[PDB]
Amino acid sequence: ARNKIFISHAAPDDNDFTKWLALKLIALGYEVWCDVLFFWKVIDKEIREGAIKFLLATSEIAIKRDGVLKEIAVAEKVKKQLKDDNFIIPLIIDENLSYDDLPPEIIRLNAVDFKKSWAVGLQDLLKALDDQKVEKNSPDPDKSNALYQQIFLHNKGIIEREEIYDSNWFSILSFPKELRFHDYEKLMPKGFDVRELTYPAVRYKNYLCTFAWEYDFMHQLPKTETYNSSQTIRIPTEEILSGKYDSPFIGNFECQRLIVQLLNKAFELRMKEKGVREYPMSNKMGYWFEKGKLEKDKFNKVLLVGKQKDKHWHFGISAAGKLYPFPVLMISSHIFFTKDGKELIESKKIQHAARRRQGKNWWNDDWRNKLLAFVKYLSDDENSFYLEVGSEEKIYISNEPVQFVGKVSYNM
Amino acid sequence: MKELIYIHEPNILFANGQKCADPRDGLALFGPFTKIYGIKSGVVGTQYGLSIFKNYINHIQKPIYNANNITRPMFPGFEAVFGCKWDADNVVFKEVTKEEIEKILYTESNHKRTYDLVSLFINKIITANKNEDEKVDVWFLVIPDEIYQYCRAQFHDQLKARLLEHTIPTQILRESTLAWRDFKNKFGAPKRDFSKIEGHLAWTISTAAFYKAGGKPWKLSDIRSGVCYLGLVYKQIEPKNACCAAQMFLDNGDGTVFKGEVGPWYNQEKHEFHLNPKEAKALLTQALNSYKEQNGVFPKEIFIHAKTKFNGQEWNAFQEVTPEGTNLVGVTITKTKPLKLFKSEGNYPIMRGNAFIVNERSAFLWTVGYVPKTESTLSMEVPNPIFIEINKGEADIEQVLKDVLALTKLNYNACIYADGVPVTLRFADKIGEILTASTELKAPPLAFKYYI
RNA sequence: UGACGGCUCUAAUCUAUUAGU
DNA sequence: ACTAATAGATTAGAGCCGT
Ligand SMILES: [Mg+2]
Repeated sequence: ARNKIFISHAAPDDNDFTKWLALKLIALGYEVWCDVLFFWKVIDKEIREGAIKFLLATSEIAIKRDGVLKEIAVAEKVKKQLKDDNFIIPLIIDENLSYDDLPPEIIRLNAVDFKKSWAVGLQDLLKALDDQKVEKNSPDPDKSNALYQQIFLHNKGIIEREEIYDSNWFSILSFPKELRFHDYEKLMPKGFDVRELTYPAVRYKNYLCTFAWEYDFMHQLPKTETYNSSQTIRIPTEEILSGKYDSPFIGNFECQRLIVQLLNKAFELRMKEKGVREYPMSNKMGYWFEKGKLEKDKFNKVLLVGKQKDKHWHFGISAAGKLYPFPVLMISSHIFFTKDGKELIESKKIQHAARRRQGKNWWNDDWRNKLLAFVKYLSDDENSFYLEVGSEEKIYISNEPVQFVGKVSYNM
Repeated sequence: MKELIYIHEPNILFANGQKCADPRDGLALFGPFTKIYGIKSGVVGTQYGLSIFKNYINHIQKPIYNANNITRPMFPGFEAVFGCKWDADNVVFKEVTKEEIEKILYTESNHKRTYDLVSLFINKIITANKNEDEKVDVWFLVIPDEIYQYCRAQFHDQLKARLLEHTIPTQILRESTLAWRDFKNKFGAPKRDFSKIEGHLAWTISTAAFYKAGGKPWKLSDIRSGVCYLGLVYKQIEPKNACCAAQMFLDNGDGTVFKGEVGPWYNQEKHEFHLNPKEAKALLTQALNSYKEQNGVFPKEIFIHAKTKFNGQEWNAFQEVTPEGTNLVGVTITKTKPLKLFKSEGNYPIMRGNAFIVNERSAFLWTVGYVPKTESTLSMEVPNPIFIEINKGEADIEQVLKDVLALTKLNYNACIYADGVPVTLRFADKIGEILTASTELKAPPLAFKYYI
């Protein structure tokens, strides 16, 4: 039997109204038939046998739409056979539609007003439906729930394919197998900075902890020639990496702290020989390319130094190596700005403002490509790059970041 | 090859207990969990401000269509969503003259300037509440731009703070927001363009007004029963810190109750962002007693979370005041270590809800990502995930992730898809910003309606 | 302060170690 | 005991732009 309420309207524009109203009517127990909710033969079929009401979402375009007037024309025809004057109900929604441009098949009828607020119109619509004794089922949120999801709460679906995510963690490929604690307390002249040594080294207790050997420090550390190379404490790094090493001389936490300090100092030092221009941050160290150092100021077909209006933007990175969860080199992306590609703008506010605007242009792929290309410049061999910590002691960094795979994806 | 586990989106209850994942869709389709009869407006502004407010209310009476209707859902209209009436003609208007604002602004003392600017509005609000028989549910303060830019010991913080003893829900609306079209930065275009996001603005303002007027737009249900999700925030006073607590739990009727649990807990210490044992014991006794009075029995778990890590002494105090049969879980949520995941091939960020498990005691959770529901990612740039560390106690690192993700979905101050940080922490932050903006209160109200 | 988010700039604490008071 | 330095750590804030 005819127990369905046909809803007609413009296909590309009136979707929002009809979707809300159809879902609203479905939630109330009615049986609604909307093309968006759910071919011309089929459309006519319902209006000719299945439809019990013909609600016309009337607007300044729904009355100029050739396909809608055809649905009206068949609706006028069906209305006559049913001997029901109350078959077509003109829901007027458009603000500027004012009862003088209505098509002649609807002008003779009284609309249901939705121009001022949808809620009263739905209140008006329901009143007309009950006044006309349109049957309706129970508003059970079960089969109705199905339509709701089929419409929106099924769209929530999460495509279950596998994706690969490129992070900004670069693992440390290798460490020296042994950590050495030298003794130059009697050999360390007063006022000398441990940071000025050619190799990274930290003054822990009455010792000097570094990954270099004793004679590695000779020009920087004088009297080390006379120093007995047996005045040093040896500690397997892997033991401390596992946390096993925990002697009263030094704890595992402190030893890993010193390892991190050596890593950061070594990264800072290598950047000096890597030929990258440094820009100081508040609490970290940024590195970027002086204009002209790269070929055509770009690498790996990815532009790393460019121009923004009167200023030159320079992609920059800052490295902080961490041992947790596992030894990696956390790299962070930055943008540095110069006047003519030579010297840095000395206003932090101006630099921040320039970056905030430049950030709009770049995207996910834009940041990934720039980061990966900038890291690949650091590469010494084919698949990594080494950081100097001793004369013959190297630490190897993968030039590719760690890949993370996920079981979840979107339409993209 | 590193494996990322996925945490699915939780569902939030709506009218008749129906579930959805987006407030902007769940409300527009189903309606609020609890319906109010209507909202009596209250306006403290100029004639210009009153005209703007009435224009905006009548504007949100009609449906609001934003440019990208597909990605951000449109606004049906206030009564069409919430089911109550919000008319612009029921305004108990209290006029503020630009001249009295001008004489206030000319005072040399900046602290006295801001105190007097707060005092004008709050005293007019108090006068109307005690004199006008017209019941006002929410007082909407249409402030001009001169207040916002000249006055900068904050106007908003003190204004919300100095009304706490009277318990008056308030909503500040800068006239730049309501009249954004007629507020241009001399170029001929609006200072901030709401054109493509007008519908979302209507959503946010209407949701804030509905919440502050006694309505509950939506409630949560995808959280473990018997657990009191409790959040601490520390705020600086210059050398004192100020702890504020917010608690969320399921009741006997299985209804989530989200309420603040704040008591004064001031600590002056060299070692900052830590509580003395007395303050911690007070904190926990207050929360446990609140749960006891709401539900009768004691919680089966006290899921304490914070942006900082707990030391030994305060945890021992926590355990000492805790009864038997109740477990304590202290979780630290940090958002500082940059772990930016770039998708290999594509142009849209990692999906929200992905989680990287470090180990049995830590994880990374992407509470900000790309949500297919709106097709609009919550982050313009690459989203930094939150580091969830089970500092103390025993817990399942995936259960904690899903619990935090659930707690990220109760921001009533904005009708966004979900919050980047758990809501209890953000609302406790707001409380701390407000409760520390005036004199100490004997008993601050425990309803967020007065704060947000 | 309708909001959210990224970022930038400061600041302190904690811990270790040495120096000094 | 207390100050200074070198760190990394852990937290605050202030703010400034984007949408
Ligand atoms: Mg608010």
